[PDB]
Amino acid sequence: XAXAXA
Amino acid sequence: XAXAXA
Amino acid sequence: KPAVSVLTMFRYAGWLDRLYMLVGTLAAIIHGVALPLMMLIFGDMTDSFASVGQVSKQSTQMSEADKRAMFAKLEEEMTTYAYYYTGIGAGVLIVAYIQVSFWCLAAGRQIHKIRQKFFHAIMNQEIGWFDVHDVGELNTRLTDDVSKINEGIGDKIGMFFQAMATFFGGFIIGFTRGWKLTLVILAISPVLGLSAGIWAKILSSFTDKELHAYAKAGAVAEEVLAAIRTVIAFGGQKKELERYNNNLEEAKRLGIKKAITANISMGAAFLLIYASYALAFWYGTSLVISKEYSIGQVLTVFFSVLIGAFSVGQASPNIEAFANARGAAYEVFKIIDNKPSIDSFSKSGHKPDNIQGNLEFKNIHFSYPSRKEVQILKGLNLKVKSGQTVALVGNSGCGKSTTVQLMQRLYDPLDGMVSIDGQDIRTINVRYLREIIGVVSQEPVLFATTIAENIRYGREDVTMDEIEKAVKEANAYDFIMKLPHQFDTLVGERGAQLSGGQKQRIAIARALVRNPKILLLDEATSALDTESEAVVQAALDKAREGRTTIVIAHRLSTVRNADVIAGFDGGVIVEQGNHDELMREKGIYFKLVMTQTSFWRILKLNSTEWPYFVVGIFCAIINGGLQPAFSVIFSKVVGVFTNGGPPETQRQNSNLFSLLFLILGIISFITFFLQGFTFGKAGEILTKRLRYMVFKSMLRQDVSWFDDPKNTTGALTTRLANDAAQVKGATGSRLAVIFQNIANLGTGIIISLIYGWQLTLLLLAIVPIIAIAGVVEMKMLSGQALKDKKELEGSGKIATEAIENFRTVVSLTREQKFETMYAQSLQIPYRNAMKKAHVFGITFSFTQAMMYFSYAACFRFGAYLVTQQLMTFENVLLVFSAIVFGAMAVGQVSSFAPDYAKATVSASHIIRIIEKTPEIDSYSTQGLKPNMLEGNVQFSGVVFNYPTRPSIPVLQGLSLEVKKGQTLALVGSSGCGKSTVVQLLERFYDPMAGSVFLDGKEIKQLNVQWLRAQLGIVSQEPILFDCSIAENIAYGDNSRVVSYEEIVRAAKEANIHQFIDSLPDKYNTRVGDKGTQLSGGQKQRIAIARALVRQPHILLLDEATSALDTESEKVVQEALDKAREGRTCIVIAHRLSTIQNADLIVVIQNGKVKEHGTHQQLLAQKGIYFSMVSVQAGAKRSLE
Repeated sequence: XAXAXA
Repeated sequence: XAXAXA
Repeated sequence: KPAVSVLTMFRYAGWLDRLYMLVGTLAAIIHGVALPLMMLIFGDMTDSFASVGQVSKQSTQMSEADKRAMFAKLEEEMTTYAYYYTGIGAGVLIVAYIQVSFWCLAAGRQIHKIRQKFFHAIMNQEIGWFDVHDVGELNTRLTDDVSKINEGIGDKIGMFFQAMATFFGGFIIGFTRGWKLTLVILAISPVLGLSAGIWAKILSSFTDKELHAYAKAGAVAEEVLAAIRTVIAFGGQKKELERYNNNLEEAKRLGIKKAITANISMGAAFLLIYASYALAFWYGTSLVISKEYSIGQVLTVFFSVLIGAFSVGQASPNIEAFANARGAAYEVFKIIDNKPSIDSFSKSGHKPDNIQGNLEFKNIHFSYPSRKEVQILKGLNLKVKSGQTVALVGNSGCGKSTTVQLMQRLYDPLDGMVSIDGQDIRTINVRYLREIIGVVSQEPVLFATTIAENIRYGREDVTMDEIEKAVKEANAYDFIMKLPHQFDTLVGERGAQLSGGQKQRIAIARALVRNPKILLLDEATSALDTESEAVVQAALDKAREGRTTIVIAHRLSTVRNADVIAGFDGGVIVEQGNHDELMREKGIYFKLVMTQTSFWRILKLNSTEWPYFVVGIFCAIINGGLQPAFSVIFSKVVGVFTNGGPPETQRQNSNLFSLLFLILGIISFITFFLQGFTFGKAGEILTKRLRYMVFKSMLRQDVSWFDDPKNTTGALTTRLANDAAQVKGATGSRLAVIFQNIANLGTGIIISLIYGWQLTLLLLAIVPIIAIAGVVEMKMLSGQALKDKKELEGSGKIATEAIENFRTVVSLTREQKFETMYAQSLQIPYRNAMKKAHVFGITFSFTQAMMYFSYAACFRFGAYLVTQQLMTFENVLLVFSAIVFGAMAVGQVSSFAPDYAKATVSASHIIRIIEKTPEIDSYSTQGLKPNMLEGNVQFSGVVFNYPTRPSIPVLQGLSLEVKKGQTLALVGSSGCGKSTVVQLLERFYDPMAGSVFLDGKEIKQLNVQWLRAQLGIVSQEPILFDCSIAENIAYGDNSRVVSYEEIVRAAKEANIHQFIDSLPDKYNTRVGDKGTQLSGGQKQRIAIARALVRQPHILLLDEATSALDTESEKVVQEALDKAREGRTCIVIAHRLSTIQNADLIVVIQNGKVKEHGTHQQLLAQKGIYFSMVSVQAGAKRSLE
């Protein structure tokens, strides 16, 4: 939830 | 992975 | 439990397969390493903006000067990074395709071989191997296990290695960029890992283990709907509904408890995730302020490591996939590796020429593979001369058939030898042996093809001329030629079902094309009509005369012409010789000779609660509004830190964020638990309302509906549980999540849109495309899945045909035929599986490449055009997050789609079942309720056909009259005609024509309940519900509670009191098999008690003594006899000796009363009743 995947 | 971020 | 070696499983992969697997797993590992490298550059981007972010704010003096160096740095850097990203995209594209394609190819190529080899091995088994095994299990084992194997060696491996690669690569970059944050996160790793796994377990609850909590109600429901006629008769529907309602009442409470706990759990898990996630980052900032780490490095290691962490979690499932595949491959390969003794696929042994057909069985001991339990053949000696025909006879054991069994070498004998001509049968090739022996069996089988083909299963090479001569020589030519389509007519289990003799003749023709030297006929004449028997017998006789023959049957009409007749006793050959000799012998043969001579209307039902919804939606919208706030912070955390300028103010600002970062967390515990609790409690209540309204309406329906084969107790309870279980899921969590997700994307998109100008408008062009591109892929996956299931369904169908009838095909050989047909069947799915790999790869790579290319357009437009303007990085980082997670939230919309569909299909039935109304409803308060006690019964011109079977009428113009206080005995030839009276008086049905009265009023206009309230019904096998026997006796009268002394009196009248006072619990004892067991006598006496506790004016005894014996009949008959004589009565009981005292006896014939009158009058007359009595009476004397 930023940019990777979270 | 549930919903918050994992 | 049992498993397989890793190298043995892949034994069918060679040459190109291993190569595919290598290049595939290689490309997979590349694909795996690809992602964490993406997060690596992402830190370098941060450093670029960070270097300028600090210097830009550090000036506060010159402006234009910052328009030169900064923009150049961003130019070169951003261009480099974008170039790299674009570089990654093509890579992931190619390697993805390579990976999935190659692995799928390998899988298909192998599985094909697996199937072929396996089926071959199946066909290669000797009969003894089949005798000990279930064929259905074996075929299903084929079709399913090969599929498991397919799932195992499939692309799952590529995914596994790719995951392992992301894991290693992620942790490599993580460690190398810095050691501390990794270890810290490795302290975080167990914490979070423990939380997420539990969360997933909580979500999966919808599958049915649910019985443990619910089944208490299901038990009531089942015994009720099983007893439906009894509860109908005694009209205890309100009570049963009450009980069910109470059980539901408990169920819902347990439900809301589970809801509370589960919601708390999920919330807590989310909190732990939040807290750890934030904590690690706070420590990160704490490390950046020390200038030990760069702000971007923190991101890089954080995300790389977390990626690496979850890779395991998503890696694990593929292990189980490969794991299950080995275990499945075990039992499969076991059959393929198994080498039999008999073979018959072998080319070996002698193939003798000019066989005269001199057969001898020498000292043969044998047993089938029931083994030591029974030995059927003890020793033996038999010869049959060339050209002769021997007939085997026996009383039982079918040791006769054993010889025909052994002569085909289906089994090799325990001891002894069977010798065709001079040579041991085992020296000669099996196939040739089978081909030199023709066989005709009691039950002929015909595979499904044209007649020609079935005749062609005699020999693969043949012409219609030979078929013609073959069937004509079997005299089957006429019968088939009269048939349409000529030789091309269809035969089998489905379609064109023919006469047994004709099928037998076709079989004889098929056997005749075989042109065998040896002929084995086993009871082929037996189990067939006498007329066609001679027709087929002519053929059988004509099938001989060129051959030596061993024949076995139960009909001695065909034996006389035999050259030698052979009797058996206990497996021991005894009598042999010509007929006259055996008759002169006066032995076993002579003995046998002498012996044989849009529905929102359901949403309107949930509208019962106006609240509990608005709460959850408002809360879930606030949660939806709370979700992107997480992204806004993370943006400004890295944003202010990037935009920091003077450092002094940063530390405090980053620390106040990480606080707030958690603050949305704790508040997320409140909102998540709420929207889960409100929707949960709302789910368990309507489940009570629905099941209560469903069950109720199910007791409304009459017997006509319950007699329906479409509706059975199990099917009703299933329909009862499922739909109510299903509608809850649609009105449940899913909806809340959807609202949460649209609120999420909505707030996210508002924020993103108002912050980034056209930055967001851009993404909204990209994101819905990759999402829709994600859904369409799943659609193609299901399409190819369904289409593939249809093709192998055809190849599995020819397998079932082969292995079910197998014992026949082995006799005819031509297993190679089924090998070939099976192969040709498989060939189509094979070429299909080749295209599968081509498609699975493209759709995968396209979806990956699009996500990577999308990520390029992100920072490229975020940089350049946007960043050359005054628009800033912190907003860019915000928008990407917000939008993309809005999307990944939208994904759950697609994921949750099928639930509403299933729930709609399940919600379709549940309204219909309520809205259905009966012909006779027990609930209506209408009807007369007469004031006059005394009953009579008038049956007049009644005609009745059961709604289930409107073919053979049970009643035609039946007419009866019985006054009060006198017994009406009812005798009949047979059928429900005797019972239908009792059924119609209870008014389970209204007759087709005619009418029935009681006090002279027509019951049809009478109140149903009041009608049934006056009746004393007692059935054959009385069903008692589980509860106090006093409650089973008190079941006789409802709407009022029965007194103790009353049920005592009723128990005294029924003569059951001997038991009730004898028991330890007495009247409070439990019966119905849950707590106690009783015999039929006690149960019946109880039925009598509940019958006469009602104080009916009409007793109805339906074959009460049906199941019973000895003194029980006496005492129960005593009770029943005592029960009547004070009331109107109709007794259909099958003991006519007990009817000898009756006021009126009535003999029923074909639905019309035939004879009627008092006993001595019907006895004075000589007719049906006299015969009825005469046959059963004195039979006791015959018994003496």
